[PDB]
Amino acid sequence: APTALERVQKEGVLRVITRNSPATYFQDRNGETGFEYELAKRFAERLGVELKIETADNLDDLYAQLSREGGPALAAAGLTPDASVRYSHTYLDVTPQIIYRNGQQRPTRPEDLVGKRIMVLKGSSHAEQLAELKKQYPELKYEESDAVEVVDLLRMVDVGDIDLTLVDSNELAMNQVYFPNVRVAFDFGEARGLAWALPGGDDDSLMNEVNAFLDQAKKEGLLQRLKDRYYGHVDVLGYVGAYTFAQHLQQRLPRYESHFKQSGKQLDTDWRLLAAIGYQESLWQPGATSKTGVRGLMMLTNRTAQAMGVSNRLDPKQSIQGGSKYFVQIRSELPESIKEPDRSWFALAAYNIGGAHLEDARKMAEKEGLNPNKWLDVKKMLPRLAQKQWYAKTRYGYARGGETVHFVQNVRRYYDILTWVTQP
Ligand SMILES: CC(C)[C@H](N)C(=O)O
Repeated sequence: APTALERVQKEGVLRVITRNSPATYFQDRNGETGFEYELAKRFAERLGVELKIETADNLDDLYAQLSREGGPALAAAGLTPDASVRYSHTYLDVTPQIIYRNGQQRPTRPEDLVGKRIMVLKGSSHAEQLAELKKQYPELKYEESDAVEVVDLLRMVDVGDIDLTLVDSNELAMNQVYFPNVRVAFDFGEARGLAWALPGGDDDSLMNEVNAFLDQAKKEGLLQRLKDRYYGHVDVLGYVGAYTFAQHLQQRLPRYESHFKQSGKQLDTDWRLLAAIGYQESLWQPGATSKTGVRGLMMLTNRTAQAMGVSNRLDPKQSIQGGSKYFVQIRSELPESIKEPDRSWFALAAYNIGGAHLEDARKMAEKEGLNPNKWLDVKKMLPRLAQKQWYAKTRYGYARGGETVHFVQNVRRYYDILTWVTQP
């Protein structure tokens, strides 16, 4: 008579069903990832079992697998919370948002959905929301598809195939950086928690382990660290900066993508990181120049150019080649036991602020009894290079070490964003 929990533990596998969606589960360079994947993999680790993911064709399929004997133990799928289905405690507050196309008539309230072409996923809480609206306004028309994901409905608004969709704010935020013409019209409802779904029944053995995991996850910052990483683009970049990234990805990157990729091949370095640097430096503009005679797409000094054999810094190919050689060389000089990924984040700090001021920040880390080989500690020190109190105590004095923390954070975020929609 094994409980749900004992079943898992005896099989030594946790089978989780999810959506095929950026917001939940997909693959990158290093394998499986995504918010729900990472969250569910820490749950399987907690239980001491192997995670096995299944994906459903659509939401009705996903809820049908859960009600099957022998099916998945739980669904982790950005689900908005029937004896056939039980929900965990909620783990993230998301708001349903009506999405429209920039430059078209912004709907401001529910009645404005009438006369608009509107599609949502079949079997979704979105479709239920609309079903309730239609009882009030019979003239409301909307279509449901079970052949599409949410990212695909956002693309339909983006390219103009539909006027409107309804989507959770965390999904909007994640994908706002890819669709330059989608905008939030308004919030169709207030924030509400997402929850994992479990098979119905009277056995609360796994449900209680799920809820203790989510409790822990909130306690330690795990949910918020995952949310900032995948869903945090608008909070960190601003709304305008996130959609502007979409513009520049669609209209600028294609002119340089192959340059970036050749460099990556040449230097055995992920090309999306190199493109991320270019984005943070110039917004992928070959002509950009600064005050201090640093220029071109990657922002190279004349020395760097000379050292790197770059004739013309206004040539993008050239600037990318030398910028990317220079990043990789900086990264190579760092002390050998500093490992990836920190190795790369230190290299990004150095690219921006230069080896000297970095060294001072690492020394300051050590004098504070923090670790100078630990990125997070050195990060804590860098902003101090701009505070008088602390740059007084440094060999090379004042530097814009707050800008440097922003540069590393953004490059990391841009790199993520490019990774999730491009090939290695
Ligand atoms: C899955 C998504 C579309 C939404 N949260 C829902 O539960 O239907």
